[PDB]
Amino acid sequence: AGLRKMAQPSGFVEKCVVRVCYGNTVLNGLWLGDIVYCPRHVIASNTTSAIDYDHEYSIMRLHNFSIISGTAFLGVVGATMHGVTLKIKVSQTNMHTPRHSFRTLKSGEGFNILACYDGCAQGVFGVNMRTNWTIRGSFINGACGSPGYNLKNGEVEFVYMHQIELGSGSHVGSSFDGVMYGGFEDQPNLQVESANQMLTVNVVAFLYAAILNGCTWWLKGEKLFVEHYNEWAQANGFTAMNGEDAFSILAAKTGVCVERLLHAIQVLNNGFGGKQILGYSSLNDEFSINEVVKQMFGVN
Repeated sequence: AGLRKMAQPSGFVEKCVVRVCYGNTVLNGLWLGDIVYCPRHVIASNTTSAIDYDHEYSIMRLHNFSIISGTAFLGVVGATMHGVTLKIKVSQTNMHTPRHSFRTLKSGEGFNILACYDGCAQGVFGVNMRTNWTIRGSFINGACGSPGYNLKNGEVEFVYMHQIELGSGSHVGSSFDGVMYGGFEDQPNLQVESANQMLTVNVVAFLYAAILNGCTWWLKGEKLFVEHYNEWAQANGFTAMNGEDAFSILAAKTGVCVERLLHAIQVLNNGFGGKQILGYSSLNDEFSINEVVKQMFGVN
């Protein structure tokens, strides 16, 4: 068919989403077994000055919690703090808990976001975790606690929980063990990300997706060896190519080796001149190899 941005279905995840309210503050939580995971900033009194969390945890009173799943109240019995999250123990067990694990995402791994507002899923979209540990999502007030996930091996991988928006518009979450991606803080001060780098690996995959489809006009026969691609990349806003081997796509539509795409990349970085490629007007780093092999070969 073609290449289109896509999410994996959200139904195994929607059932896990709850409204966590603490005094004035409202946000989302993720209820697995007898634990509701949520951002620890729910319990801060004033999100306007430096927040002392050890002190904030110390004056927490649990009766201020109200946690709702659908129409049902969950009875809080315990809560502990782990990095930038809160594990709230409740008496109810979520009987819709899917088979699942927790993984920490690496630079350039794709995932899904289920954007939630009053404890209810409102939208879902694929994003990549960027080189500077942020995503370009689309959230407004109350998105916090929204979960990122993957479906793989008949289980649900939890990887992202939404935490903050930076001055830039870029978004940052933490993993379910409480580590913020990129070491960012859950504080209301200005934090500035390292600059974004285009992921070479995905622009490659994308060119191959292009070759697998009918799109070749941009495809010359001149090569550009890896180490000279990297030299150029470290100075034009691209990741180093270091994974040459991850292609058997090199062999499917063979003729095309990795080093002709790394050249195509050089030339194309500076404009498509009104031509297009799979319907895009400039290099695109939003599809990983996995993502490309899934839509071309139904891989999965």
